Amino acid sequence: SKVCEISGKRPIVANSIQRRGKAKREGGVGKKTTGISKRRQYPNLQKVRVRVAGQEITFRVAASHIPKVYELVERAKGLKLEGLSPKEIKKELLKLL
Amino acid sequence: MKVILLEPLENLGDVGQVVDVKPGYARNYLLPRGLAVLATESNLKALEARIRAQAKRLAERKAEAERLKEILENLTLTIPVRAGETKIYGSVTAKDIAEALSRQHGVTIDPKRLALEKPIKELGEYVLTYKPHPEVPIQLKVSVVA
Amino acid sequence: PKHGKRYRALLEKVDPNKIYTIDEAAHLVKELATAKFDETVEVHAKLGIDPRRSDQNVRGTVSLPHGLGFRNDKTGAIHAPVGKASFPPEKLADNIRAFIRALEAHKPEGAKGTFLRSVYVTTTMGPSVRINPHS
RNA sequence: GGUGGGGUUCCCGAGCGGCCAAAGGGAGCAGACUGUAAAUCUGCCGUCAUCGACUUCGAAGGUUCGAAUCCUUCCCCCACCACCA
RNA sequence: CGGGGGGAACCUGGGGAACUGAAACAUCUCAGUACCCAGAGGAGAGGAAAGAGAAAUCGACUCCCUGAGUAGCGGCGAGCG
RNA sequence: CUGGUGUUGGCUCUUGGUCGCGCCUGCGUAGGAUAGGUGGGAGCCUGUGAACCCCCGCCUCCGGGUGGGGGGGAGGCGCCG
RNA sequence: GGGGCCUGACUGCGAGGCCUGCAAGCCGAGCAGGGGCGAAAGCCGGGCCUAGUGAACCGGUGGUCCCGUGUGGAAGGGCCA
Ligand SMILES: [Mg+2]
Ligand SMILES: [Mg+2]
Ligand SMILES: [Mg+2]
Ligand SMILES: [Mg+2]
Ligand SMILES: [Mg+2]
Ligand SMILES: [Mg+2]
Ligand SMILES: [Mg+2]
Ligand SMILES: [Mg+2]
Ligand SMILES: [Mg+2]
Ligand SMILES: [Mg+2]
Ligand SMILES: [Mg+2]
Ligand SMILES: [Mg+2]
Ligand SMILES: [Mg+2]
Ligand SMILES: [Mg+2]
Ligand SMILES: [Mg+2]
Ligand SMILES: [Mg+2]
Ligand SMILES: [Mg+2]
Ligand SMILES: [Mg+2]
Ligand SMILES: [Mg+2]
Ligand SMILES: [Mg+2]
Ligand SMILES: [Mg+2]
Ligand SMILES: [Mg+2]
Ligand SMILES: [Mg+2]
Ligand SMILES: [Mg+2]
Ligand SMILES: [Mg+2]
Ligand SMILES: [Mg+2]
Ligand SMILES: [Mg+2]
Ligand SMILES: [Mg+2]
Ligand SMILES: [Mg+2]
Ligand SMILES: [Mg+2]
Ligand SMILES: [Mg+2]
Ligand SMILES: [Mg+2]
Ligand SMILES: [Mg+2]
Repeated sequence: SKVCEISGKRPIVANSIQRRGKAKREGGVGKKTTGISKRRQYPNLQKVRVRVAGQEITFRVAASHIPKVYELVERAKGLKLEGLSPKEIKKELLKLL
Repeated sequence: MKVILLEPLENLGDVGQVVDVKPGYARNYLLPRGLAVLATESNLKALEARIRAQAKRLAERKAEAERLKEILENLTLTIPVRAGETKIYGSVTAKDIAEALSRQHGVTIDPKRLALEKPIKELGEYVLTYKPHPEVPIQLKVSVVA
Repeated sequence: PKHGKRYRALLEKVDPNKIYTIDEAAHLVKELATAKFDETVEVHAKLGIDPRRSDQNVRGTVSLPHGLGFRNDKTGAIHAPVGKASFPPEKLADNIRAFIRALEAHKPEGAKGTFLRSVYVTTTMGPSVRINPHS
C-alpha cells in the first residue's frame, strides 16, 4: 500500500535504461544500451490532516490530488458521530458512481 | 490559488474579497484558522448571493429613507405650547415632536434620530434634521396657547 | 530644465510608448517645430549590422523624390536628411518611404538579425518619435 | 570533431586606440662594493644612432586621421568537452 | 443482507525468471514463457469508435481462414514480426 | 553523495541577470580648448530668472567635469577664428 | 641523366584473359567524349616492376535529383562522390 486514497495511484514498474554514445540526431553513430533493469516509480504520497466534525481525519494522498481532499471536506453535512471513518466521505462522496 | 476572505487581513485583502495566494499558505494557515475559505464555484456563488442580499436590503434602507424624507420636506409640524412670550414655560423635546407626528399627521419617527441636542425653549420657525444615513430636515413651528 | 519651454511644449505632444505610422508621424511632426526658422527633418535607424567588420557597411547616394530643397557610423546607427520641415505632410511621407526602402536595398548578407531595429522620426531640434518604418 | 583560451624585444611577462621602445622580472654588458660566492646599487638593453630617425607585437588584409589594441581569414600551441563503424 | 473456503484445465489481472539462442557475450533471444499472487465463472476477456486509414471508403467485440513470414523491426546480428 | 523540482508556507534584508525608461559617462600640449560617434544645425537657451560669488552632491586626466536650494538678476554659447 | 612544352595522378565504358574454393587481386586492346606532347607515325586512363593495406555493418560530409505515410511541403531515407 503506497497508494492514493483519493486517486488510487500506486507504485508502477519502469525499466531504467543505461544509454551510451552520441545521438544519431546529433551526427553520431547513434546510442547503445549498457543496461536495462526494473525499478518502481512511487506516487508522490503525502499526509493531509483535516478537521471534520469535531474530529481530525488523515488522508494518505498523491500530492497530485491534495486539492480533492479539501473539496471533500467541502461537502460536510450529516456526521456528528466519531472515529472512524468518516471516510464516509471517501469513495461514495467522490463521484458516487 | 484563489480564496475568499472571511476577515480583513492587513494587506492580502479585506472581508469577502477574492485574493489569490500560495496553496501552502492557504491550506495550512488561512483555511484551518477560518480566516479564509476556498474560491470554489459553489462558494464563489454563495458570496455572489450574499453580495446581492446586502446591496438589496441596503436599498431597503434607502427605500423608506428617501421615501419618508420626501414626505417630511413637504410637511410643517405645528406644536402649540403655553408660551407666555418667546420663552416656553414647559419645553418641546424630541419625544414630544415624535408624538406630534403620531398624533397630528399620523407618522412616526425615532425620536432618538432627531438631533435636537437639549430641549426647545422659546419659539420660532424650526428646522432640524432627521435620519438613518442620507436623509431629511423637518420643519416645525412652536406656537402659543395650549 | 535641459530643454527650453519651447521644447517642453513638444514633449507633451508625443507618447513615445506608441509606435506611430509614418502617416501619423509626418502630420504630427509639424507640431514638433517651434524653431523660429525652418527646421530640418531627420529619419534615424539603429541597424542590424556589426560595423566593426569591413563587409557589414551601409552606404550609397540617394536623390530624394521631392528633392533636397547616406552612410552608417561605427556604432551601427544611421542618419541622413529626408528634406525640410517646411515640406507638406504628404511631401514628407513620400520622402520617408523614400529613405526607408533605400536602406533595405543595401543590406549586407552577414547582417545578423533585423535590419531596422528602431526607427525614430525626429526633427533637427525635435524630440524622438518612435514609429513603425513598415507603415 | 567542438567550445574556450593564447601567440609580444634572448626566456618570461603584462599589454594599451589618442604615441607608448611597448611596464616589470630575469639573463647578458659596462660601472661602483670584494676574503669567496653572492646580495644590494648605477647606466646599457628593437635598431641605426647625432638629437632623433626607422623597422617591429603569430600571419595576410581590412577599419580608421591613428593599430602592439578593433575586425575577416590563415597558423600554431594551451585547455576542456565529446565521439569513434 | 452479504463475504470467507474449494475446484482438473481453461480465463483475466498484479508481479515475473534462467538455462538456452546468438556457435564467446553485454543490447538482443528464450519470454511476458515458467512460476507466485488476486479474482471471475461455466466460461473468462473484449465490446457499440475521441476506431480504422486513403476509398468520399469501412462501421461494436470475439473467433477461424487469408492477407503474410508481407509491411516493418533488428549488436540491420541471431533473430522478431 | 548531489543539482533541479513536488510535498512547501509568513516576514525580511541582500544581491546577480536581462529588457525598458530617465541620467551622467569620454581629452595629443595640439581647434582659446580640459572634443566619445555620426546626422541635422547658425542658431537656439534665457529677464517661466542669466553671468556669478556662496553653502551642497558626486566624479575627477584634479584642470575641471558637474548637478541640489538660493542670494543673484541679464545675459551666455556657436557660425564667424 | 638534361631540357621544352604540358597535367591522361581524365570522365563514360570495356573485347578478352591471368589468377582463383568464395570473395578478391591482376593485365588489357579497343570504342565515345573531351584533351595534352609531337611535323608526323603516335604516345598519354600516373611512377622499371613485383609491398606502402582492411569485407560488411553504423555514422559523417558535398552534391544530385529518386522515395516522401490523406495532399503541398518538410522530417528522414536512396543514389553519386
Ligand atoms: Mg533513468
Ligand atoms: Mg500536509
Ligand atoms: Mg499529475
Ligand atoms: Mg500538480
Ligand atoms: Mg506551487
Ligand atoms: Mg674577487
Ligand atoms: Mg682576493
Ligand atoms: Mg463467491
Ligand atoms: Mg470462490
Ligand atoms: Mg500479466
Ligand atoms: Mg492486484
Ligand atoms: Mg500472469
Ligand atoms: Mg541472459
Ligand atoms: Mg548466459
Ligand atoms: Mg550462447
Ligand atoms: Mg554456443
Ligand atoms: Mg561461455
Ligand atoms: Mg518479448
Ligand atoms: Mg477463490
Ligand atoms: Mg461472457
Ligand atoms: Mg462479459
Ligand atoms: Mg466489460
Ligand atoms: Mg517479442
Ligand atoms: Mg561628441
Ligand atoms: Mg572480363
Ligand atoms: Mg576521342
Ligand atoms: Mg601539334
Ligand atoms: Mg587504353
Ligand atoms: Mg554487425
Ligand atoms: Mg516528389
Ligand atoms: Mg501524415
Ligand atoms: Mg505527406
Ligand atoms: Mg532531404
